[PDB]
Amino acid sequence: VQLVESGGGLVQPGGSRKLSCSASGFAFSSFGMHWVRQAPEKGLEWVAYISSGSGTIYYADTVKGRFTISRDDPKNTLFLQMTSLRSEDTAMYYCVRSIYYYGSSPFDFWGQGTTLTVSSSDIVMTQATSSVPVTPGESVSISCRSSKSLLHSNGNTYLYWFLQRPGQSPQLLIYRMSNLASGVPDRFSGSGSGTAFTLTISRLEAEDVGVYYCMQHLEYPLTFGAGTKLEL
Amino acid sequence: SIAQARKLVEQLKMEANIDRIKVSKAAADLMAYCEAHAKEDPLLTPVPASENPFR
Amino acid sequence: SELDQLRQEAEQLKNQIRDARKACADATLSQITNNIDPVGRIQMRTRRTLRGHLAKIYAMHWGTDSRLLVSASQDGKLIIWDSYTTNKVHAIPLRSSWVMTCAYAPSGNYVACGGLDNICSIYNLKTREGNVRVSRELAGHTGYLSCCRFLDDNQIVTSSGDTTCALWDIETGQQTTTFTGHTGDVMSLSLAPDTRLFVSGACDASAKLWDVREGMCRQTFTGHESDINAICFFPNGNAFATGSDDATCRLFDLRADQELMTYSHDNIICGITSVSFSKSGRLLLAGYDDFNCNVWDALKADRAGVLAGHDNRVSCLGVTDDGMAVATGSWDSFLKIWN
Amino acid sequence: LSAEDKAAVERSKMIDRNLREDGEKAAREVKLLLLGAGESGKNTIVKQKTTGIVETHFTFKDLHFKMFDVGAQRSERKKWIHCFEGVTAIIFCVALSDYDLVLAEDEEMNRMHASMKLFDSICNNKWFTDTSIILFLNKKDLFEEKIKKSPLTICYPEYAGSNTYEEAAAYIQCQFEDLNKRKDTKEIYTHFTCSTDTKNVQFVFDAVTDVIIKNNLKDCGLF
Amino acid sequence: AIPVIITAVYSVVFVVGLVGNSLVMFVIIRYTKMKTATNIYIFNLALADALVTTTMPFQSTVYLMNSWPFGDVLCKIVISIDYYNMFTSIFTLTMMSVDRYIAVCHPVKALDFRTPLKAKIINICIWLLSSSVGISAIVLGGTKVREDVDVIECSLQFPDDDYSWWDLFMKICVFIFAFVIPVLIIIVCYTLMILRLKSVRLLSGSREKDRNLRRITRLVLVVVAVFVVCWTPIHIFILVEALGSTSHSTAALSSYYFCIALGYTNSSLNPILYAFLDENFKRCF
Ligand SMILES: COC(=O)C1=C[C@@]23CCCC[C@H]2[C@@H]2C[C@H]([C@@H]4CCC[C@H](C)N4)[C@](C)(O3)[C@H]12
Repeated sequence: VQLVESGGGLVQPGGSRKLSCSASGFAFSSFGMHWVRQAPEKGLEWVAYISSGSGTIYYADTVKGRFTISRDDPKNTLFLQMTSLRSEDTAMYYCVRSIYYYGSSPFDFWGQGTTLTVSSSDIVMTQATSSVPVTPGESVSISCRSSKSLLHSNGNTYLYWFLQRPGQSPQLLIYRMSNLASGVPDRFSGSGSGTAFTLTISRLEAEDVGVYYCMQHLEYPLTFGAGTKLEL
Repeated sequence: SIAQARKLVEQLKMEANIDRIKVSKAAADLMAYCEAHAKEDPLLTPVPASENPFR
Repeated sequence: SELDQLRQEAEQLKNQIRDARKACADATLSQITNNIDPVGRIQMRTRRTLRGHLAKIYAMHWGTDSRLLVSASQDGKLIIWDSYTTNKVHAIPLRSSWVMTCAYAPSGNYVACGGLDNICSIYNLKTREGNVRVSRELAGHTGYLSCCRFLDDNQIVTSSGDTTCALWDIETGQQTTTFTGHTGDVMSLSLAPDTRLFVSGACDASAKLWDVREGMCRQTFTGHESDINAICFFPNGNAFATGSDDATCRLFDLRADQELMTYSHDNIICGITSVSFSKSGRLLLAGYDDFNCNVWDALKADRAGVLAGHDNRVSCLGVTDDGMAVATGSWDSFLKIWN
Repeated sequence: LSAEDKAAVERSKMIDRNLREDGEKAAREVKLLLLGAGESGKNTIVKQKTTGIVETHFTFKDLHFKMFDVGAQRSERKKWIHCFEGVTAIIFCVALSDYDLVLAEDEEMNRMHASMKLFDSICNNKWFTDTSIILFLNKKDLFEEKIKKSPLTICYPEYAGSNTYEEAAAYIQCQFEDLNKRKDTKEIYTHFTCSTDTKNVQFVFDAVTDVIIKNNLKDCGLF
Repeated sequence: AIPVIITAVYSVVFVVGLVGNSLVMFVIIRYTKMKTATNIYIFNLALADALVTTTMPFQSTVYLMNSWPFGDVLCKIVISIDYYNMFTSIFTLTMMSVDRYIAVCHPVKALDFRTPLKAKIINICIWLLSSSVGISAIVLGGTKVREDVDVIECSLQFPDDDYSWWDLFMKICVFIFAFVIPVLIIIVCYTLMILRLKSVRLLSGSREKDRNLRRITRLVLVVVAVFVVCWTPIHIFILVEALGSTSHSTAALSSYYFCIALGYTNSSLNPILYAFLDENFKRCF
């Protein structure tokens, strides 16, 4: 599974570009694509979404009417077109797969990312703690807070956990209340009810350090949490 | 013709020497299994609105 | 006269086992379970109708989560159903449209589908690559496949139409155990909760006890006068019921190896295509060819209610593993779920 | 409902659309149940490891044909022949150069009486009360040099007819077409063909054309 | 006592039309639904002629009290919807005969032309083509006060023009597009279907097959008769009246009312005949 981004770079203010992703190596026609950017001084933010077969389109409020998303299933490519982009859009964009059925794991795979630089009632997540000093082999439990409840009528909590290693793409870690993704070792545990959310790690390793993030998938847009970096 | 008949007779011969429980006790613990946990059977008694996700 | 002598002593020891079955009994189930409270009218209305098939359905199977059911039909499509919300989770295309068996793995990672092509196809559902693709092409059966129940994630028990059952593997694709002892084509199969014995149903009205580890018959059941079409296994593990093609359902004993009770009426004439229990063990679901099913009081041999509402003949029905509902597939491309 | 449930039902609607568009292809597919005796000449009509149903496909005059051979299946016929409700027509291939040799492997009966039993079993089914037959009586080229040396009466003690081509052929037509218990619902389409003759696919196309006309009179309330 | 029984005939035709087009519509909506390629067609016929079954009290009270105390817009829209439903009944009958001809004589194209999607597209297309005349009835409809006696009638009149050749062209156009092209298509489709179905291997071999062919032929000829010989007096009388100055009459002008009575009976008979002569409906009931 590969999501290789293309294009981008330094752009004049008020100009236009074309962010293309060569999403090959997997069944592109059965996955609802996304678009998540990350400011260099801030965290992750989702900007766009396209469902399978271009059925449903969702946009972020900051880029609605300014960004164009398009896909072509035979060519296995996901596009992102922006016009008159501002300096607020200075970020590095990630392509994300997301498949939706019963028991599926959305936001499973992420792309490497290409930098985009400009020359010169939403459920938000708060994590006050950051730069937590931890020791390898010990147990840590970070926390996450939601603006409203995430327990829907069908009896599950739509909270996503991630892990952004230094100089690496974000990876899906825990994709609901108390379940584990694919490839993640049976060490990261999720719990919590209502609006109070937390993570659980038994014995931290050398590759377990990084910035952790939250996400809700209950309403749109898809804003993230805050920085929860770990230090030795 | 020969080997199949030998296999059949030896199979039903090793079928012969098997201890058999009395059928009254089989019906007795059949009743016990059907009675000991008959309360949690939604097919017998219909589930309320809290249960029964089909609606 | 070696053949005549061996045949006559085989008949003598057959009368020995028949006399053992007769003399081991003391009383029937009627005159000891007729003093309990009868089951009332089981009026179960349909709740979810899983429309979307465009051909007749021969096989359905529930899951351990009791929410996802898979269905095989002659449309060339294997469809997994979210029974809670009436949703198609997957639609697996088939290389052969002629299939009459399907099974959902207890781990939920695999699904079986086989039939007249004499090849068992097992599809890997939850893959890192997002699609459903076949894992192994299990071949080696000379007859038509009829039931493909999953022993576990790595062993599958397939019953074919060449008087043989078989136990297969996944990492190799060979036959670990071949079961022989039937004279008619096997048309049904049912495992056990402890997963050590499984019963079969062949065309010669013979039901056996094939154990899994060493692989031979334990006892023989010949009570029907027509071929046994469907079989199902009691939740306790000491009984099982058979559905034949002569309007009779009947229980048996895993340990007493004797007839217990028959489930027949003067009104019903056509045969049984699908039979299953409830998890309490008192209700016995049974699908007939009169375009309807029925709930049978297993302790009273009384028709507790009808499940009419299917346009064509029901060919497959199974209950949930938590006893929540029964889903009755049929030849009208419909999947009625009753609760 | 949740956004994940909305995407799930959108995926279900897409799956329903895919099912509709590839079940639309099932209308143009004309299915033929090709079956007959072993080495009765059914191989020579399809010339122009599964060990199950032999699958072949061909098209002519803008009509898709699939021939569903069950010659490799030796199980009990009556418990899988009920799968063929939707077959357009039945191809019954029996040769004419089979009246003299009885079985060539065993000794119980003749090939002709085996064909009689097979045709009687397939004609009186509850599942085949309306399916037309495109019965092929092939190998007639080798039949005439085998009818001069041995008469037809060596297997039929009720023939008492002239030993020639036309009389024996007409008796064959009469003895194959009289097994239908309902000729007012199903007319057997007897036909002659050889190994190196012209195409019988025109006759097959005409027969399935008649069956499709019958279906079109059926579904419009005019039958 | 001449108008005593005529109003009773109008009332019983009204109630049997209501009963038939309610029962057929309810059965179609409940049991068979939009499954086949002809159930939607007979649904279109029922939804068309329900308006004709509901205009019976209007026609009856007009014939009874020789006037209309209604207004100026509502009888105009009654005339407009009457033209609309009548034309979309004739066009659906014509295209249903075309569909049957495609089913019989062209089996290679019947599977590609009798899909429910194609049938829905075709009937919606001919409904939108009838919408042109349906809105033209709104454009040029109205009322005109007669000079013989101070009563009025709902008819069509061109607004403030000589337009004698325009009116003649309109009358010959509606006559041609009613009983030239549709009747010609009905006849040359049904007789060619009969000729093809007679000379085919099926339906011409045994006594029962010959009786089936005879029943199909007599059914389609009864349908053709109920169409032609019942609806033809209305159009030929309108053509005779509009060809010249033959528009002055007497108490013998009740032949117009007998013609509209026949046109109101057969509009209710046709879906009843289809439902009670289709044995698929007999299995449905
Ligand atoms: C040349 O054919 C015609 O001009 C027409 C034929 C028909 C009957 C057949 C269907 C079409 C209609 C339209 C409607 C007319 C009347 C006007 C007076 C009021 C009645 C209710 N409807 C009409 C006289 O009758 C006209």
